[PDB]
Amino acid sequence: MVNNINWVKLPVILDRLLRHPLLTDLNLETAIQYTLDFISAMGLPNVYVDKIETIDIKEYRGELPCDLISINQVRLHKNGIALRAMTDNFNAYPTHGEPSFKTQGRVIFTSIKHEKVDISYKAIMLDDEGLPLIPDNPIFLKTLELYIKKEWFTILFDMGKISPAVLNNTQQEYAFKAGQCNNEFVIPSVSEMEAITNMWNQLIPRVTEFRRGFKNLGDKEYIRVH
Amino acid sequence: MHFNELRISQDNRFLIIDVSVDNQDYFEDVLLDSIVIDTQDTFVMNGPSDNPLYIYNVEDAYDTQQMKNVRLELNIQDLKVSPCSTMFFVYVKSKGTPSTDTPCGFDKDQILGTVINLQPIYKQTLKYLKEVECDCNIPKGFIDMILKLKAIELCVRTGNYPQAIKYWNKFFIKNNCKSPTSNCGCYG
Amino acid sequence: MHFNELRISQDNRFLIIDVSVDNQDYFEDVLLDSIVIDTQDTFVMNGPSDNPLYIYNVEDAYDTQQMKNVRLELNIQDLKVSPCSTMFFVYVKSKGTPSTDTPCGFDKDQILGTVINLQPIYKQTLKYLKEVECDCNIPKGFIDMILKLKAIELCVRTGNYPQAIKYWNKFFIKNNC
Amino acid sequence: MHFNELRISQDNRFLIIDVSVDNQDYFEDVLLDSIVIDTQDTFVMNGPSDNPLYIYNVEDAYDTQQMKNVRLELNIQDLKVSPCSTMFFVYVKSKGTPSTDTPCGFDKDQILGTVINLQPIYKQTLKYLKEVECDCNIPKGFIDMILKLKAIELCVRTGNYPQAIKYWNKFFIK
Amino acid sequence: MDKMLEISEEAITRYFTTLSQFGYKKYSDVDKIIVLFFMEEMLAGEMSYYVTQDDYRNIVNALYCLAGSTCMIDFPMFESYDTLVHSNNRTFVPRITEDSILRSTED
Amino acid sequence: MDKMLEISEEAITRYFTTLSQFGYKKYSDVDKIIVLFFMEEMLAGEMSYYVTQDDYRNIVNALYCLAGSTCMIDFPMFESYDTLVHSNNRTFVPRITEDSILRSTED
Amino acid sequence: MFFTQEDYRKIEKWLLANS
Amino acid sequence: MFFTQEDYRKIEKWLLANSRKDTDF
Amino acid sequence: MFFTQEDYRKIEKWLLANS
Amino acid sequence: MFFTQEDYRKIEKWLLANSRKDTDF
Amino acid sequence: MFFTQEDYRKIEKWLLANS
Amino acid sequence: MFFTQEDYRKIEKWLLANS
Repeated sequence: MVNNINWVKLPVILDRLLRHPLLTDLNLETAIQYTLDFISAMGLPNVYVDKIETIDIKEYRGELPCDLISINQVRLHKNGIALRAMTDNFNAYPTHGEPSFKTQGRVIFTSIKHEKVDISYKAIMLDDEGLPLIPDNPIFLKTLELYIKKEWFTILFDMGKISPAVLNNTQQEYAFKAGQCNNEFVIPSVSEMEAITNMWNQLIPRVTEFRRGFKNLGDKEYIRVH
Repeated sequence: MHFNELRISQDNRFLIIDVSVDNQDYFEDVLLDSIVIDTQDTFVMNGPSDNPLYIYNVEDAYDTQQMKNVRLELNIQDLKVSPCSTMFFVYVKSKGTPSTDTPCGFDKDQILGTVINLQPIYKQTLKYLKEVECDCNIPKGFIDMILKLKAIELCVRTGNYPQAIKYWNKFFIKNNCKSPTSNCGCYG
Repeated sequence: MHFNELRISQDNRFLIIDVSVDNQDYFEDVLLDSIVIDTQDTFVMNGPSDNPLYIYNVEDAYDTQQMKNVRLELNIQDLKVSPCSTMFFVYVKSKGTPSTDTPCGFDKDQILGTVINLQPIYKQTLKYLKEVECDCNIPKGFIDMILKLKAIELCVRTGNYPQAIKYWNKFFIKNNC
Repeated sequence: MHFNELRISQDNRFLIIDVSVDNQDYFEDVLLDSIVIDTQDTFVMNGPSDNPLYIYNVEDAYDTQQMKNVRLELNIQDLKVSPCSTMFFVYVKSKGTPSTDTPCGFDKDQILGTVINLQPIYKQTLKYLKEVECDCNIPKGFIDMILKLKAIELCVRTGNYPQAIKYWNKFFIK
Repeated sequence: MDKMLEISEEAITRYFTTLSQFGYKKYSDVDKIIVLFFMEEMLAGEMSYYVTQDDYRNIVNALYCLAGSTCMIDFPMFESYDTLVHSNNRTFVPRITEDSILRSTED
Repeated sequence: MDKMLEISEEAITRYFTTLSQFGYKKYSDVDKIIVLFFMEEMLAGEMSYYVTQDDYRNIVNALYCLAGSTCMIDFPMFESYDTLVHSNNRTFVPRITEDSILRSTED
Repeated sequence: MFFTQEDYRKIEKWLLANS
Repeated sequence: MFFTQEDYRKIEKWLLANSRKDTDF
Repeated sequence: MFFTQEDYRKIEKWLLANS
Repeated sequence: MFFTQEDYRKIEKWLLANSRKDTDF
Repeated sequence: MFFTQEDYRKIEKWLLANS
Repeated sequence: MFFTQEDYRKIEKWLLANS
């Protein structure tokens, strides 16, 4: 992302929606739901807060933090070796190698019995109130406004209170701005393009940045002169 | 003057009162005049109300340390009030003159103490107790009950009694408990 | 009966017990019998457990109003337990028949007194306040500790001691003092 | 009991303290007791702290109306503190009972007076004015300094010395 | 015991009160009711003679998992007058301003 | 202290006044209320004997983070007669137009 | 009230001690 | 501490296990 | 449980009743 | 510098820890 | 704190108050 | 009003000095 994620409170979207006389019955209760829906449907990683938190494994199982939504990586606390997805179907079940993990709910199923693991996970930036906190990027705000507008007009059109042309125009505008926001939050910055360039041009390829925490994904690959 | 034991028996029978004059050597000539029991429904800002719940003159007894320490064990059924949905004000009136040279503000002829039955409040708090265990959620009921009790405590010990009745009526006037079984029980 | 003072000494070396019998005109015949100390490991609901930490008999010390007041200063390191990480339960017994005019409910021979060390909680509060002094944000662990202490207080005042032991052992067991 | 002048010398070498007892008729029995100096490091809300910077007992100087007025001039370098980055707290005490006709709230043994060096503030204002001379634009640091000084003034006059020191240390030292 | 009987009576009375107002209670909660009255039956019969104090400890600590689990089972309230921080009502009575060799002295 | 009492009473009274007008207070501020009254009972109890003056400094400087944090807690006002720049009311009274060997003189 | 085995051991042993 | 009838019944039922009658010698 | 002496005396008394 | 009864109570509770009676000699 | 002498006299006055 | 440990130390030491 070229731009920065300056955070603002949720009713900044209701500043903008309620200009429209047909969206005057929207509330913070509706804003919260549709904003979470938009955050998830877009799936932009720059909107989440990067956090690292260590837990202990009792026996191939560990308690997971409360605010976790996705896991960037899991590693062993003492070695630093990263973990992979567990393809095994019989992990903690005995009969009569390289470590791995799996996460479903509040439980993480590792292949280690008793060890501490570091989890780099993503969460949502919250407000002083326990509510989501949205970027103030006007592209993001306009796209979220159009999302909420499109949902409300879909309801009104199912009722027959909106002309079909109106809903078609709203959907068209929302689709274009959804593409625009997706590209805005995804296209690399200049500093990120240096990382991508250092990853791309490698006379001797580096294919083991997963073992580390992708620390050296972006380091330059310096060849000595002979 | 001070309170030694101010409590309602957990069996919901007895409003226990145990007052004693302070032991310093300026408080010989000060004695106990009377004990006035008052409730939230008949409270007045200054002094006891003109329609109290119970009056007890100390001097209608042996006539000196027997005066200086007094204890009452009123049965609440006789008072015709609920031990749990009732908040009592105990006024103790002194009879005498403290000797001079006492630091001022120690020569307070009247002392007041508030009484409530915490057992039903603990019954209500135990419901939200286990929210303390669960993580990822705020124990909102536990915090609410703690703040409800602490409001009454704070408003009592600051002397802001009227707001204390307002909070008591809002929160705990609908408290329920097992009335004392008038036929006494065999145990020991 | 009742407790006069029941605390661990400020030097973290003695466990102070001071018991007295009620002054009532119907408790002349009531004396003190014994002091039994239990920890969170040996505690049982129905009276003192067997194999108690420390059994004390009062007629050994004295050679009658002396029996109505008792004080002790037990060196905790002689009891072979941690003064920081132990939850002492102090039982007391009467050995006496009160008068026949005893009001209903006061003829309770046994009492119980719970003891914990408050230094570790104090140091934890100072650590959390020091964290607060930076950037003026309250750690969530601080609120959690406060409410967990309130939970243990409610459990003790309501007599639900086993769950109080559960909470104590789970939450506050690792204490520095 | 009040202050006549409580100032740091213009030469930045002495800390001037000139205390006096009020002239009203019922402080005739009241005298001056001691002078205790504290800095932003050793202050406590409940009166002077332990291990203070400099204690002074006024019977030592004299050998009774002379004891109602006192004047001190402390070489700041002898106190082993920086005259430019130090905020001194000056306590005074009475050791005397007023009459029984005192109006309520006037009988208070202790007072307090905060001290700082205005030379660094003067130099900062001169620097910011020099900046303003060039292009006639107001630097925002100048307004920040003005408002933070006013904040410390409000904290001092309301008695909120802890947050006052917090602002002082955070802004006018570091 | 005489209290497991009361707790069980209250629990099943609440259970059938819910089945009167509603027509459904969680069977995950009926399981706790079943455990509760099974323990009540076992401890109040000819099977209690096999109980040691360690067994009693384990039984009580297992039953207290049922305490606030449901609305039917509730935390029992016992007669207690203690707390984690007890009061200090001791009084100071100095004698003839007499310090001892090192410490102060009272009656 | 006698003032932590007043601040705590004011804070919780404002809390319940808000819960009377509205039906919601930020739990990020209920945390501050909890910390405040927990500290006051800490300092007005049997645990006030474990505090040094450094601990007092730290406690006050940590509580002042709660001062203007929310409307429930306010900056306390104390009786103060000081300021950062004081007034000079001293008067000048020389002796018959005299001077010392270097400088002026007065009464 | 609830007895464990140890309670019965105490009672019976102390009774035989007094017989 | 107060004992009621059922506690006494349990005590007798326990003691009956240890004891015999004269014919059992 | 501790079973102070008067409890044992109570047990003796009851048992010795229908003795 | 005025003291209330409560402050004197704190002084008592502090001093009691340091002093003991005749019997404790 | 910085106690004055008269405060100490108050303390001993109130301590010998229960003499 | 509030006391710290050091305040109590001063008070008790000053008591013992004059006893």
